Amino acid sequence: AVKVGINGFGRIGRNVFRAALKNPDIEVVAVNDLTDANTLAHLLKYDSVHGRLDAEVSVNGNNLVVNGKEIIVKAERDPENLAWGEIGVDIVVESTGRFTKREDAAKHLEAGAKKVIISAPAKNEDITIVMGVNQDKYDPKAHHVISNASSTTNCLAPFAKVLHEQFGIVRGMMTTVHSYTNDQRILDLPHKDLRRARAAAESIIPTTTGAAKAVALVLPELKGKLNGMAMRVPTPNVSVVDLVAELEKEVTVEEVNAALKAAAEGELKGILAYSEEPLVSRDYNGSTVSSTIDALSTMVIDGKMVKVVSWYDNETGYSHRVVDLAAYIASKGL
Amino acid sequence: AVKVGINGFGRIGRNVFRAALKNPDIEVVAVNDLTDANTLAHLLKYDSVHGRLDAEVSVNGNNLVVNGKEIIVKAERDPENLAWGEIGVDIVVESTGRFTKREDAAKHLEAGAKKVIISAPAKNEDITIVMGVNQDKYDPKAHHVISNASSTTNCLAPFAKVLHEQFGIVRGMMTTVHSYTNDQRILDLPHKDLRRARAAAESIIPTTTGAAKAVALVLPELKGKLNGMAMRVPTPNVSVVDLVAELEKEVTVEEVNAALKAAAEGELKGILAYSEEPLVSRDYNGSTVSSTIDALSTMVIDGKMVKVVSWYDNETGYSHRVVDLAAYIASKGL
Amino acid sequence: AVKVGINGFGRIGRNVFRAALKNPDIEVVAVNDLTDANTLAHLLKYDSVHGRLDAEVSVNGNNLVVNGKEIIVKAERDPENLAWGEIGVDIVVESTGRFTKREDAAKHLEAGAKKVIISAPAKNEDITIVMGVNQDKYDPKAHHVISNASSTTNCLAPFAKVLHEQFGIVRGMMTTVHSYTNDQRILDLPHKDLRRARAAAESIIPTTTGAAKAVALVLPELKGKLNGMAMRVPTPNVSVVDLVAELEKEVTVEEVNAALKAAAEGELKGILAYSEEPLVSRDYNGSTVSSTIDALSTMVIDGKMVKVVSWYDNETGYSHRVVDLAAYIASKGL
Amino acid sequence: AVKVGINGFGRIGRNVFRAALKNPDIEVVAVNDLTDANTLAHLLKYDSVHGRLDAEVSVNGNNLVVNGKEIIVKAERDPENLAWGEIGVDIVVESTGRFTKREDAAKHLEAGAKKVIISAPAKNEDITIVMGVNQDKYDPKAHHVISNASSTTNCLAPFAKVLHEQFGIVRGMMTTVHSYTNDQRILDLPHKDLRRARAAAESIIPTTTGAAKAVALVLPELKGKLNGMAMRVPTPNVSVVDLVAELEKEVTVEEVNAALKAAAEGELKGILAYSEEPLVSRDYNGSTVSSTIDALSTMVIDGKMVKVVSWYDNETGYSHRVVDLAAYIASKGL
Ligand SMILES: NC(=O)c1ccc[n+]([C@@H]2O[C@H](COP(=O)([O-])OP(=O)(O)OC[C@H]3O[C@@H](n4cnc5c(N)ncnc54)[C@H](O)[C@@H]3O)[C@@H](O)[C@H]2O)c1
Ligand SMILES: NC(=O)c1ccc[n+]([C@@H]2O[C@H](COP(=O)([O-])OP(=O)(O)OC[C@H]3O[C@@H](n4cnc5c(N)ncnc54)[C@H](O)[C@@H]3O)[C@@H](O)[C@H]2O)c1
Ligand SMILES: NC(=O)c1ccc[n+]([C@@H]2O[C@H](COP(=O)([O-])OP(=O)(O)OC[C@H]3O[C@@H](n4cnc5c(N)ncnc54)[C@H](O)[C@@H]3O)[C@@H](O)[C@H]2O)c1
Ligand SMILES: NC(=O)c1ccc[n+]([C@@H]2O[C@H](COP(=O)([O-])OP(=O)(O)OC[C@H]3O[C@@H](n4cnc5c(N)ncnc54)[C@H](O)[C@@H]3O)[C@@H](O)[C@H]2O)c1
Ligand SMILES: O=C[C@H](O)COP(=O)(O)O
Ligand SMILES: O=C[C@H](O)COP(=O)(O)O
Ligand SMILES: O=C[C@H](O)COP(=O)(O)O
Ligand SMILES: O=C[C@H](O)COP(=O)(O)O
Repeated sequence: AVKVGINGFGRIGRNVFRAALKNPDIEVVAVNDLTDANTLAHLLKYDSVHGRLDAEVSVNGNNLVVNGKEIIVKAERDPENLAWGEIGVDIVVESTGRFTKREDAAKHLEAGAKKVIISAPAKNEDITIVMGVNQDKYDPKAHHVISNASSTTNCLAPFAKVLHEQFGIVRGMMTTVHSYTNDQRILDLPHKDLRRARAAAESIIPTTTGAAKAVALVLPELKGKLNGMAMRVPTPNVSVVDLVAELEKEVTVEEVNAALKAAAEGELKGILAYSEEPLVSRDYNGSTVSSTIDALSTMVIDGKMVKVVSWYDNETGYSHRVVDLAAYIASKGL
Repeated sequence: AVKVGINGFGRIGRNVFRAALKNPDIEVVAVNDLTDANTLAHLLKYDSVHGRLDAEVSVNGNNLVVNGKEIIVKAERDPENLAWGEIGVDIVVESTGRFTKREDAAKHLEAGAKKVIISAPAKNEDITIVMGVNQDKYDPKAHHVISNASSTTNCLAPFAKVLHEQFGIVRGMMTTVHSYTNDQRILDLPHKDLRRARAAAESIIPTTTGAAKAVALVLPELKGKLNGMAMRVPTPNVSVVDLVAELEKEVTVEEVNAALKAAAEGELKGILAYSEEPLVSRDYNGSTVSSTIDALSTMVIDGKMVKVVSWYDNETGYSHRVVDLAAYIASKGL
Repeated sequence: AVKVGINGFGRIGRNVFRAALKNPDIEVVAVNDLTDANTLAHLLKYDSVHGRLDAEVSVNGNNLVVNGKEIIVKAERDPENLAWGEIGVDIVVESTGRFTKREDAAKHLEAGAKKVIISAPAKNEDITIVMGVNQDKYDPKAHHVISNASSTTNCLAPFAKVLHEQFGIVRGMMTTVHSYTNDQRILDLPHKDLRRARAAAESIIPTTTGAAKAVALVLPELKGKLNGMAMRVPTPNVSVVDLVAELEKEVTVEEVNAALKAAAEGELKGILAYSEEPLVSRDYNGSTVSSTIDALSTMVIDGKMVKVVSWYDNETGYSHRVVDLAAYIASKGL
Repeated sequence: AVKVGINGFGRIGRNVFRAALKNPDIEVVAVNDLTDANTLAHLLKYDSVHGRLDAEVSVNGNNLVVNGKEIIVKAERDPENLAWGEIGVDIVVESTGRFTKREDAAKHLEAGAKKVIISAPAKNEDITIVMGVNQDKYDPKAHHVISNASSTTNCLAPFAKVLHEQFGIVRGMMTTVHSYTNDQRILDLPHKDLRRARAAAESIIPTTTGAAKAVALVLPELKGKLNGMAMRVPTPNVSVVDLVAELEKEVTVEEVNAALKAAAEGELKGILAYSEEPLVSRDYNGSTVSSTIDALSTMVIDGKMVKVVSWYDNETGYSHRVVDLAAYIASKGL
């Protein structure tokens, strides 16, 4: 249906491309990075985390060919020169990691695009959306630069929503044991965050995160009630959220898990999932949901303080949410 | 001073041996395992985690020779046949992982020993001690099978003590992101804990832990107020405790860190430490304290809910505590 | 058709089971290990290396149920008590790693089985076979305890055959950079091999191997012509053979590769593969062939010394070969 | 005595700095990178691979202070603007990895330095040197931009020299199982080498290397006699050379080892080492020699083909060699 362009064909860029292959409402016609079609084709075909792509992938001189279709490969460091209007691109997925500020992301619009989905927390965005939580707050007439938040926020918000609406959250704190990402370093290198400067595959690395705070963007009633941190560990993908919260209503572990399960099988199906299996991170690689409750970990003290643990494939779940968001925005009119 | 024997010359066994080398009050004269002196000597000399031992290590036919001294090497699967009385051993460090029940640990006494320190949570022990917290509760006349608890409990209790005495803990929950240990598995193998059965170096592995509950053993006032879980990750050593707690007194981050720092430089010096540095797990390898507060991570909401993060070398800190406990018990009379 | 039993439902056992699902000629009716069906079913369903099993898995009573097919679960430590005959099991895959000596493997025959396939180099076996190299040497009348060799030998032998028959091998030496296995240790523990005693995921670990010499078992002409070693590294699966050999005929890189490619698409199709893609180990996880030539790495000096590098998923390839051998044996008559 | 400047205060830069602390003949007075002193001081103080620096470290103004000695911190991306002459820097260690071509390295000379040591294989350098092999070929009058080669070449060359002079090398091929480096990628990213583009800590990664051919630069007699490759694996530091060579003289394993041991305790003392211990990579972290023979791995066939395996801490050994070379050059007159 709607033509989409991907700026930054990396971990999210290529995983969003995979998800798009399954969505009839969106079609990727062009991708932009800092290399040649031959390199991008090779990366799209062989993935160290998700295995070989199940699709026809080859190179057509200067472009990529996936399942017969031809994808235009651009190599423009400056977004202002992407010329999206010339190839009919209406929605651009901004996933380079360098244009999270609206002043920069808006360049895609100047280039002919109509909507821009920043694949991460943004600065001065028209609106931040978490699919399954507040997409209804989207305004096709006033929202042009949209943020799909972080995958961590996408994992916490859905179950934070359930807990609050059913029991009411007084306050809480979270920690996400998160797989390392390309924002880190291989061997002790300069980084604004002296924690992230350290060898990623060698340590448990505490680092900041605004995921708990960002929840308020999508769930206003929780403004100022949540905070958190992250701990980057030596795994290449899949992360887990650990929330400890004080509730208003007196509850038991059974009632908490029951409510989470009902929501996973109800209105949040596909967004929130519920698992009573004693699994580990490798088990969620490839998971497409935004959040899967590890029911066995649910814990309660004095019937007021609760611990909820939820899994998430930070690359896959979020990538599918980006696609869902692209399709939703499209169904509202461009 | 007092002659000590080590049953199970593994990670804790050999690290306790290192610590003992620095303690004038204790002397290791014999070690028992399931192999030959040649293998134990090689393991004591080259350590994948802590580097080459700085000491003279060789083999004397059937025994080990460390810095001129000769250590008797035993290979008795059954503790009942250790004959500690024949070699003057008064205190035995039970660190095989197979004799945590008093009925089994007591065998060391039957063999001629006077005291037994189980290097882990135990069953029916005469008393569980956390150095710096409740060693005063030790009774030389009635306590013969002692548990030094877990390293996780040894990391949480000291700062749990401070928080409670200064602000009062209503209730709290913890999660320890812990390095993998030999209790896990290399590649998906049977294990009572289906979580721990999974490849240790490949996933983030949630697992049970009684560390939060065990705190009550050493801090009675906290009985039933704390619970927790663990998440085993792909690091070979060093772990971190993440405690979220509701306090009685209204506080600020500054006051919380101030109290922790004062205690680290005061009565808990050597047991509890305080760090304002943005470090990572590799930075604590070799740390001898039981708990080091990561001050930068301290967080507070509504002045009542607090998050305290503390580091610990699960092998080194605990091993030194085992030695401290051996010396303390000795100073009370055998 | 032929009923098969698996003794040692571990890394190779389970992989064999999955491979068997593809061959309608062999039916796995029972498996034996040292745990309960609940545990074996859980391990079979979720694999840290190969992902989630694409089949229904449940536990019925004290047996496993895969896609509705019931599989008997035994938990007998002593092979003499397996009673294979009682359930019509004619072929047993011995993959415990504990019964490689014929006197032990032969216990399965005493228990009623007609043929035993030892999933590893053996001692006093009636014959060692490498599919695609010497299966024709199997003699149904005299061979009852068969060895399928090691995964390393299954990788080397096929292309070693091609090099010798096509160019003649004077002598050669190989090194296999191999993923760690359950024979190693998590954190420095006793082991007959002081090298494998060390933390598997923390070092490059040089270790010995008879894979180079075992090739002579299946290629008698190469007796005394090859030798080698292994280097275990921090990866959970997939390994690679690196052979340096002196050839008789003077050749060029193109010639050597042309021959290997010819054999891969010809006589060794399904056993030996040929790739001109610049891939890495993760790309071969799940590979069902015994050996894939990494053509880009082919090297020649003075037209006499050549280097050939070949990939192999040590768990999957060998396990599929095990099933091929079982079917082969059955077709020869039991 | 001689004032030295380090350009690129990374893995090699910092290791060089630490090595320099041991040599009173060279004084590092300034370092340059792309960040601030606060960041460089933090990196120098806490190392994920080599531990905590055993020295006082602080930041005075905008400079570093190590054990009271002040070190100028520069942050100039363009070497022409380093003004080395202005601060009396005569020798510059070029370790950014960006200036291996002489036209770039020569910018340090334009800036006032008298000699430049490129910490890697170079292009159009006046001469490439491997301490203990060809330092005598350095000519103070004509050599201003010098290359210290690669760490792999520094490991191979020394024992290759011994084998050729003692037995004569017909031809050989090597493979270095090498730890990952900052030249690789965390998670599948663009890279000129499609192999190094892949997740460094997740695979065994075959890659090319000129180390085998570069040995000819320092051992002209071996021109056209050697070639090889590298295999990057999931370890943060320490690598190992695996050489398979055809010799002229017929020898035995004992002979080959006897010669290597003789050279290690003789002419190559401090450069080449000899070990008969069954060690693993972690045991060599911190090793200051360029090459340590793993004698237990020595292999011989037909008394003509030999396999020699040698260990090397790729960061430390080379960095110490860099300091040796700087002192050597200085002693030749500037
Ligand atoms: N990886 C995750 O777990 C995750 C999850 C959710 C959101 N995110 C967010 O998504 C964004 C991308 O993250 P990632 O992990 O995919 O990073 P990445 O480094 O894997 O991919 C970024 C890609 O953009 C390219 N690039 C850089 N500058 C460019 C430019 N000027 N023009 C065109 N291409 C350019 C790079 O070459 C690379 O291919 C970030 O903002 C990040 O915070 C990451
Ligand atoms: N590793 C840690 O982080 C840590 C920290 C604190 C406490 N602990 C506890 O300490 C104990 C030991 O743990 P570890 O990590 O040292 O384990 P380990 O496996 O490294 O060491 C155990 C040693 O005991 C030996 N052994 C087994 N059975 C024996 C027997 N019957 N007789 C004599 N020797 C025998 C083994 O050969 C081995 O050398 C456990 O109870 C554990 O829970 C572990
Ligand atoms: N892993 C590889 O890459 C590989 C490849 C080819 C061959 N092999 C060989 O196959 C064998 C098994 O290797 P693995 O990696 O699958 O090992 P593993 O440790 O993963 O599996 C062995 C299984 O046998 C069970 N077991 C042990 N003793 C038993 C007994 N007495 N009775 C019944 N069950 C018992 C264990 O519980 C376990 O599940 C070895 O001989 C090995 O050398 C391994
Ligand atoms: N790491 C090893 O094992 C090893 C061994 C021997 C030689 N080398 C070689 O040494 C060089 C550096 O390797 P490394 O592993 O230390 O790399 P690194 O990436 O760890 O360090 C390079 C440093 O240079 C800085 N830098 C980059 N561009 C700069 C510029 N224009 N001006 C000033 N500073 C800049 C970076 O910020 C970084 O701190 C390379 O040529 C490499 O091949 C590496
Ligand atoms: O998954 C959580 C965030 O989206 C991670 O962002 P990062 O690219 O900074 O790792
Ligand atoms: O450090 C915490 C516990 O002591 C770990 O015990 P474990 O041997 O079961 O890993
Ligand atoms: O692939 C090589 C062998 O099959 C490894 O056997 P192992 O179980 O002894 O490691
Ligand atoms: O040790 C080998 C080389 O020094 C590696 O250089 P690199 O930085 O290109 O990985």
